[PDB]
This record gives sequence, structure tokens and C-alpha cells, in this order.
Amino acid sequence: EALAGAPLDNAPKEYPPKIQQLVQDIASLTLLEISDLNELLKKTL
Amino acid sequence: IQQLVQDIASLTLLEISDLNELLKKTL
Amino acid sequence: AAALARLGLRPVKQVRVQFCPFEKNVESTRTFLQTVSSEKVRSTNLNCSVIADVRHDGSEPCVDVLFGDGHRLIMRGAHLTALEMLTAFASHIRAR
Amino acid sequence: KPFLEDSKYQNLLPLFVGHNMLLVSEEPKVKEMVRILRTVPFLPLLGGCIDDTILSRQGFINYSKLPSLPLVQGEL
Repeated sequence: EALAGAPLDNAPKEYPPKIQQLVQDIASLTLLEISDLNELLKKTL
Repeated sequence: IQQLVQDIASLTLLEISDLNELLKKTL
Repeated sequence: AAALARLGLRPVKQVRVQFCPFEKNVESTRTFLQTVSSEKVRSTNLNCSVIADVRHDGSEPCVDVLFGDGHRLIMRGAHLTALEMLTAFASHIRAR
Repeated sequence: KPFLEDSKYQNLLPLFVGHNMLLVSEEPKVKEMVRILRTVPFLPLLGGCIDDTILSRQGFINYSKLPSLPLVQGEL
């Protein structure tokens, strides 16, 4: 496959896109599925 | 809702940092 | 790097090597640092320090020295080989 | 060079044109090794990866100032 292109962010313009995927997945819902988040994530901790 | 459990247990350190950045700026 | 050891690097005050790790023109300044930071040339005087500036997006390798007469010889080796800048630095230190 | 060209570490291959040595370090403890090679000024570290994240030198020294992993877990 490969690894990334590996730039540096001391001259920062680019950042990870998979966090883009996840955050746009969850960061538009209110505290109910956030309760889902709390419940099933502190399932383990 | 333990999908959170799996996709955050697969999360790496600076991955969690990115999550922190994004949700804190949003929240 | 035996000739620089036989030259006596002692009149210089500070040398430093600014370069980037990932670019396709940085091996020459890296071997310059490898010739300059050896034990003999760094042991011919202890009153001088050699710095290795590392940056990612600087995108141009540069070398600059300043020596006892207050002058400043700066050579941006990106299209210079190691031995050319070594004999330049050698003659330029032996003149002053 | 062939093991870097065929595996996932192809982006680390440009760091290998001179005399380069590897710092294999189980359980990454980055602050104090920075603190021991800040004694000698002429020693670069051209980069590497930190747990499959390829990072530069100033990236390393700002990675050392990440907060402690319990509080990093406890922020979210």
C-alpha cells in the first residue's frame, strides 16, 4: 500500500481527514447520542 | 452505542488529540 | 576530513548548518557537517561551537560561519558538492 | 533501503543518504532523550515515526509537550 506523504506542521496548513470523517459524523447531534457516546465508550473505562 | 467503544479504542494518541481539537472547538 | 584537522580550525567562532531532512539536495551539507563535526577538527579548539539547525519547510540548505575578525562567510550549499565548499572554507579560514 | 521501499515506510527513505543510525525505543519516552541530545548541539535527528505517524524534529519537540496520557484520556 503506502504510508502518508508526511509533511510538517510548523508550517501548518493540512491536517488529518479521517478525524474530519468522524467529527462530521458525530459533531452535529445533540446530547442524546452524546449520551450514547458516554455510555458505550465508558463501557470500557 | 458501543460503536464509540470500538472506534475510540482503535484511536491513536494524536488521533485522540485531533478528536480533542475538533470537539472542543465545536463544543 | 584530515586536511581541516591539519589546518587548525581555531580562528572561527561559530559555524552552523541549516538544512532540511527530506529534500533531494541536502546530502552535500550533511557530509559537510560530517566532515566538520569530527573529533579532530572539533578538538583543535574548544572555544567554538557547531550547531545543526534542522527544519522541515526551510526548503533551502544553507551554511554560514563567523570567525575571529568579525566577518561572515555564508555558503548555501544546495548545488555545491562537499569538497568544493570544504576547500572554500579551508582557504577562507587560512586567509584570515 | 529495500525494506523501506517495499513496506509502508517509504516516506522515511529520504532520511538515509549519509551515516544514519536508528534509535529503536520501546515505550516512547521522548522528553528526556531530547534533554540528553540537547547537550551536544551538532547532533541532528532528522525525524522518524511515532507509532505510525511520521514526524519531523520540531514536530518531535512539540510532541514532547503533549500533556500526560491520563489527562489526555480524561479530556474526552
